[PDB]
Amino acid sequence: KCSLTGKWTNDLGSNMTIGAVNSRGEFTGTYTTAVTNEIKESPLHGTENTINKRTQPTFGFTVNWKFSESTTVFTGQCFIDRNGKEVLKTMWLLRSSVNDIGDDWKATRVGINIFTRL
Amino acid sequence: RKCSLTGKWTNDLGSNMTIGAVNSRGEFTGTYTTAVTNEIKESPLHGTENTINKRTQPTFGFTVNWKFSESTTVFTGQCFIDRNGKEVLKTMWLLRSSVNDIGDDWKATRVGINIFTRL
Amino acid sequence: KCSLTGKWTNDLGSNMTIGAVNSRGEFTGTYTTAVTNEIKESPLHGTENTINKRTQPTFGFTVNWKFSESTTVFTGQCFIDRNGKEVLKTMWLLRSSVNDIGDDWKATRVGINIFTRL
Amino acid sequence: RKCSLTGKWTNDLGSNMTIGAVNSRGEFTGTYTTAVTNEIKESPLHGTENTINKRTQPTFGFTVNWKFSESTTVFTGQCFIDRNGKEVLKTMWLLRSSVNDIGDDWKATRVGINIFTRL
Ligand SMILES: O=C(CCCC[C@@H]1SC[C@@H]2NC(=O)N[C@@H]21)Nc1ccc([N+](=O)[O-])cc1
Ligand SMILES: O=C(CCCC[C@@H]1SC[C@@H]2NC(=O)N[C@@H]21)Nc1ccc([N+](=O)[O-])cc1
Ligand SMILES: O=C(CCCC[C@@H]1SC[C@@H]2NC(=O)N[C@@H]21)Nc1ccc([N+](=O)[O-])cc1
Ligand SMILES: O=C(CCCC[C@@H]1SC[C@@H]2NC(=O)N[C@@H]21)Nc1ccc([N+](=O)[O-])cc1
Ligand SMILES: *[C@H]1O[C@H](CO)[C@@H](O)[C@H](O)[C@H]1NC(C)=O
Ligand SMILES: *[C@H]1O[C@H](CO)[C@@H](O)[C@H](O)[C@H]1NC(C)=O
Ligand SMILES: *[C@H]1O[C@H](CO)[C@@H](O)[C@H](O)[C@H]1NC(C)=O
Ligand SMILES: *[C@H]1O[C@H](CO)[C@@H](O)[C@H](O)[C@H]1NC(C)=O
Repeated sequence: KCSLTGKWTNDLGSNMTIGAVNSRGEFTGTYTTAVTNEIKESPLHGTENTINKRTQPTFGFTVNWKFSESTTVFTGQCFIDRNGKEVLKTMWLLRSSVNDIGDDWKATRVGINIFTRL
Repeated sequence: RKCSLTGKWTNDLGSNMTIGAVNSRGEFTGTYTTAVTNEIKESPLHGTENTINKRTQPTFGFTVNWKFSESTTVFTGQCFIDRNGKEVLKTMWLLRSSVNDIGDDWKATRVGINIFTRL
Repeated sequence: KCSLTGKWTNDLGSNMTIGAVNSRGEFTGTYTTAVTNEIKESPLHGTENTINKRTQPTFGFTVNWKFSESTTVFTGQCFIDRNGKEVLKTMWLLRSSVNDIGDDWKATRVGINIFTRL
Repeated sequence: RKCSLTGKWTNDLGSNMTIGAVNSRGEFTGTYTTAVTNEIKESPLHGTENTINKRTQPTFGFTVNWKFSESTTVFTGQCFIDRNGKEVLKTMWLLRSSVNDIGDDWKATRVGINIFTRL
C-alpha cells in the first residue's frame, strides 16, 4: 500500500510533509523549499482518489505559496517500485500572477518532480 | 472591484462548477458537474486562493476528486476582470490517469485549458 | 480535406503563413507576431502526419524565434468545424534559455492557440 | 566548450535518437527509435536549434513524425553541459493523438519529459 502520509523529498531538494488522509481522501501538509531568506514553509491541501481502493492511487494538491502571488498544483500517482520503495511521480503547473488578462498566455509553467521517502 | 471565486460557474465545455465561501486561509470547497451524454456526474473539489498582497485578481488552484473514475484533475489559474467588466476564470489543468505499472507513467498525464464565466 | 498550406491568424492576433506540404509531409513557413519593434518574422519548420491519409491530420512545428534565444513547438490537429470552416486547435511549449542546468525546472511555459483562415 | 546536438543519444525511457549535422540556418534532421516489446520502430524527425547569440547551450525543438500511428510529438529543450562535464539534453514534449471530432479535442494532448545523454 503506497501511503501519502509522511515525509518526502524530491529531485530539486525540496521537502514535503503530509499528515493523515481522512475517510474522504483529503489531506493537508507543509511544503518546504530553500531560496538558495533560507527556508520558507507553505501549506498544501489535496485529495487522494479512493475509487476502487487502489493501492497505488492518483492524487492532487495545491501549494499556496506564502512568499509570492503564485500558485502551484501537483498531480501524480503513488507508486511502489521494483525495490519495494514508495515513489511519487508527479507533474505540476506553476501559475504566476499577471496584472492584465492580455498577459495570461505566458503565466503558466509546467514541470515534473519525483518524491522519495525522507 | 474584485474578482471573487465564490459562486456558480460554467466553462467552454459545458461543465458547471459551484464554489463556496473562501475562509480567511483562502481555502474553499465546492462541486464540479460534468456530463456524459442527460446523465450528469457530480464530484467534490477542494482548493486554495492565494491571499498574498490581497490582489483583486488572485491566482488559485483546486483538485477535483472524480467520483466516477480513478483519475484526478488539478486546475490552476487566475480570476480576472475582463475588458468588458465580466469576471472570468482563465485556467489550465492536468488530468492524471491511473496506470498499473510505474513503467507506464510517461503516458498518464493530459493537459488542457478551461475558461469559466458566471452562470 | 483540412490543408495546412495558406494564411492563418490566431486568438492572440499573431499571423502565420505555411507553404506547400511535400510528399513526406514536411512544410515550412513564417510566423508573424507584434511587439505591441512593431512586427517580427520568424521561420517555422514542421511535418504533417500522413498515416492513413486522414483528412484531419495531426501535425507539429517549431518556431525558431529570431529576436530571442527561445524556441516554441506547436502540435495540434487540422479540423473542419460544423460550419465547414478549417480550424487549427493547437497546444505549445515555449522554452526559454537558462544559463545554468540548475534553473532548467522553470524554463518551460505551456499554452494553447486556435488558428482560423485569414 | 559547446553542447552539440549532432550525434547519437539515448533517453531515460530507452529510446534512441540520431541527429545529423546542423546547417547554417540551425536546421537538422534525424531518426527516432523506440521499442514496443525486440520489435523496434523508426521514425524521422526535423527541427531547429536557436542560433541567436550563438550560445554554447542552445535551446531547440523538433517534431517526430511517427510512422506507426497517426500521432505527432514535439520536443523542446536545451543542450546543457552538466556539472560533471557531460552533455545532456533536458526536454519536455507534447504528444498529440488523433481524434475524430473537434469535440474530443480537449483530451488529445499528453505532456511529459525526457532526458537524453550521449550513446
Ligand atoms: O513563484 C514561485 C514560488 C516558488 C516555488 C516554485 C516551484 S513549484 C514547482 C517547483 N518544485 C518545487 O519544489 N519548487 C518549484 N516561483 C518562482 C517564480 C519565478 C522565479 N524567477 O526566477 O524568475 C523563481 C521562482
Ligand atoms: O477520467 C476522466 C474524468 C473525466 C473528467 C475529465 C476532464 S478534467 C479537464 C476537463 N474539463 C472538464 O470539465 N472535464 C474534463 N476522464 C476521461 C478519461 C478518458 C476518456 N476516454 O474517452 O478515453 C474520457 C474521459
Ligand atoms: O521569447 C519569447 C518569443 C515570443 C513569442 C512567444 C510565444 S510562442 C506561444 C505564443 N503564441 C504566439 O503567437 N506568441 C507566443 N517570448 C517571451 C518571453 C518572455 C516575455 N516576458 O515578458 O517576460 C515575453 C515574451
Ligand atoms: O502514438 C504513439 C506514438 C508513440 C511514441 C510515443 C511517445 S513520444 C514521448 C515519449 N518518449 C518516447 O521516446 N516515446 C514516447 N504513442 C502511444 C499512444 C497511446 C498508447 N496506449 O497504450 O494507449 C501507447 C503509445
Ligand atoms: C529537507 O531535506 C533534508 C531533511 O533533513 C535536509 O537535510 C534539507 O536541508 C531540507 N531541505 C529543505 C529545502 O528544507
Ligand atoms: C449546468 O449548466 C446549466 C445550469 O443551468 C445547465 O443548463 C446545464 O444543463 C448544466 N450542465 C451540466 C453538464 O450539468
Ligand atoms: C496580421 O493579421 C492581419 C492580416 O492582414 C493584419 O491586419 C494584422 O495587422 C497582422 N498582425 C500581425 C501581428 O502581423
Ligand atoms: C538503442 O540503444 C542501444 C544502442 O546500442 C541499444 O542497446 C538498444 O537496444 C536500442 N534501443 C532501442 C529502443 O532501439
